[PDB]
Amino acid sequence: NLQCIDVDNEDLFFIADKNSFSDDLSKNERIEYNTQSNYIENDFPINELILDTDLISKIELPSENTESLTDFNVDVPVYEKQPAIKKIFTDENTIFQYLYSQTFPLDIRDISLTSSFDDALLFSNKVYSFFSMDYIKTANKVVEAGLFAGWVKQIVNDFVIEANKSNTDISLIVPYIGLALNVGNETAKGNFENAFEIAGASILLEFIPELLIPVVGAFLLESYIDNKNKIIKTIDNALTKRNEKWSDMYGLIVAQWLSTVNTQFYTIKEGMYKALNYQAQALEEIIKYRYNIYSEKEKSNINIDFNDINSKLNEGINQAIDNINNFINGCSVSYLMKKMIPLAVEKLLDFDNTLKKNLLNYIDENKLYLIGSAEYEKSKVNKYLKTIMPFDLSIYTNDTILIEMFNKYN
Amino acid sequence: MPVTINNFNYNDPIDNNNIIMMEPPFARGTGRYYKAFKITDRIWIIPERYTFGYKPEDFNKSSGIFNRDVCEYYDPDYLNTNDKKNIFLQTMIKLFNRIKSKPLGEKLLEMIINGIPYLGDRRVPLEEFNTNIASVTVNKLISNPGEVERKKGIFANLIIFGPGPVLNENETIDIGIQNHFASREGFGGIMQMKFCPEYVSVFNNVQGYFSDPALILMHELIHVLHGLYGIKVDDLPIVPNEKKFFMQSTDAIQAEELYTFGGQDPSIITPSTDKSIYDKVLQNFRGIVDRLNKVLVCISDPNININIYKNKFKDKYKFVEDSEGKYSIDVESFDKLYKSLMFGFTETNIAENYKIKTRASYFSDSLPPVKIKNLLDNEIYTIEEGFNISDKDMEKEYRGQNKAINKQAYEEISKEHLAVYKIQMCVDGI
Ligand SMILES: [Zn+2]
Repeated sequence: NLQCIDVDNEDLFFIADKNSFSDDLSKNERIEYNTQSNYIENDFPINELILDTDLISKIELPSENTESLTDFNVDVPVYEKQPAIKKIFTDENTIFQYLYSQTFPLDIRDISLTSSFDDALLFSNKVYSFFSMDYIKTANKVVEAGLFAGWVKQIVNDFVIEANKSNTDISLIVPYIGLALNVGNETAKGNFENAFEIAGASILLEFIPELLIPVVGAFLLESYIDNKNKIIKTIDNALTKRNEKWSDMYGLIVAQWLSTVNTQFYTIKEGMYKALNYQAQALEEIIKYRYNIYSEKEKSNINIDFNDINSKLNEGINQAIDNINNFINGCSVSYLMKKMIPLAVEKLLDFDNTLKKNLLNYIDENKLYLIGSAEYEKSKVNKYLKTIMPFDLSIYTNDTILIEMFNKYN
Repeated sequence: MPVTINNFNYNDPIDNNNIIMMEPPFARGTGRYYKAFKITDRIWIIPERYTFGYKPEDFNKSSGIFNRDVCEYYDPDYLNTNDKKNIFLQTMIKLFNRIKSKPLGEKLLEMIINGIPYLGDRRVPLEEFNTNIASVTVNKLISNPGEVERKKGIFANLIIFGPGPVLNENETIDIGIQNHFASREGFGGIMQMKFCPEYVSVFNNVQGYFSDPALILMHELIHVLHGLYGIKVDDLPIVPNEKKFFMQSTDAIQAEELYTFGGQDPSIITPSTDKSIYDKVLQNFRGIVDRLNKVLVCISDPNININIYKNKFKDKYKFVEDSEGKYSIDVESFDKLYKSLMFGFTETNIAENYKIKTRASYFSDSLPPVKIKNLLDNEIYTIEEGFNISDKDMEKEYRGQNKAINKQAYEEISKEHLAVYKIQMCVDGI
């Protein structure tokens, strides 16, 4: 028999392909005396749009009546269905298999939590839990009718304490995310805090993608015989265009970060949400089973406040999710600032050197028409390319909590 | 002028003015006429199922799906009778009244009404206007039922149909002729929409909630706006990696779809691609401006005044005229217009302005759709406040859209009629 776990396509990782991102930065650029920079801000103030007269219709709409249509030439799209099931084969035990181990069929009544993942996959009456074994055994203990209320109050109280485990080196860390999901590389195996202290956010990623960082193409400056002004302007225009390329490169990294790394961390955040629920669902069915063991006499004696339990469990997860969001967001920005931006800066500094050589050589070829001011422009070029455009994430995301994470970095 | 929404019933007689028998662009002149209702100038409602490109049997829930990204809900008996088609019309009228109830939405509408398609195509000689193409003209029947076929042409901007096989999959389609799209080349063309107001999307901000149908409609109207301006251009798309088992499968995602959503998503489109689109859009407009300076005659219709339409297109694309009559592009006017159309009118910007909660990103997880109990019931949904009605204590923190709080506004949907694309992950052993 086949052992198949079912997962919705939507609950997989979205990772943008390498072919999604333009290579245009690699193209050459002509630099002329009247060349100017092009920035397209992906933003427009909504308050101006309402008041802007240049967008109100100033000519009356013509009558709709016209001659009949006789040329019915048109392309009509054809829609056919494709199967809603796709079969795949893997020996891996990633998020999906680790989340499935936290579920149970409807038929099963008597279930017990376990720390062994393999035993949770095999037996349909064992459910995997990622909290401390101290919690797990307390959730498996049968008590007396009078001691039952002392058990429920405590076990739901224990659920809250287990979910808010956070120690430690920047920001806060949740040590049970690895056990909960086994995402990326052998995350459940070994210590999580140790493995993180070595590699950081990289080990949580299911797929490390190859970054597209094009070599910025050469600038081709045009010469102007005996025109000092046009020569100086061209050098200026080349220097301002240099800033355009830095900005463009930064955009390219961000676009790859959001559609490639930040999406993975979104899934991991959603993965943890499901895990925490499955744990509360497993605890609920356990209490249900123990309750039914009793007789009508024993049950009537002790009135359990179920209204408080659902309130405690929902809040318990809510506190935990806030801690998990905090940690995962910090991870997503960590990977941007440490594993992505510095690699682009490196290539942009290479672009600077290639441009410096270009410009000085250009000044060299025009030293005659520049009279005795060639050394003056030399140091101007030298001074200017010493200052770089710093990266600012606020250009790419408005009114966000991710900017707070970014402003923490040096 | 001030936008006027019309009132009418489905039962109302055909007057060949606001209520007509229309032969839609995809009917191909095969004599399939539909009862059409003019909601505003240049915008028409056909309260019938969108059957173009679908098979009669495709309207039933099958072991397959159309698109792998949607929880697909099927219901063949939606809009099957006159009473039901009428509910559709009044709901559409109510949603349109919600849209024009704020200045931003009113501008969106008047942009759409006045953004008439160019009277031509890429195949039309520059010196000419031509109305006799499916992206410009649509036929109405003026004959009494069962008589010698007599037809008349009308100009239209948007034609709204009811949904196709999948109710919760609202799409805005443009018209292609010989593998070329006027609404992608600066010309613009008649736009069509398959829309459903009852069955809305659901989301949940991790850092759930049901969607306001007026926003869903405005989202689609932005696509319409781009199409009518001929700026829904194709450029390098975001394509998902599919080489590994844990990777989500989806169709190519165009920048235009990410601009339309707005917010943080335009950042997934690189400045390089941003500039490529901008340049293409400008290069299309340069073609249009050249056409207007050269257009002399209209062959298909002798009653078309050339000067009237030259002035109207000038006002559409915001061209500048000198003292001699020559048109040109003022770079600043174009830049302001481009950015307004691409980055001004966005689902995110609109949601902020309309106090409606929406999903955080385009790549957010989608959940099973919900049926809205009654949109015509002003205790549930209003023109001024949507679901978040303050006199029901639903305005604060989007309470009116919250599934936990406003349980009476929505009904959950049966799993039997939902088609979700699933991945079967097998161990590879035994
Ligand atoms: Zn869309």
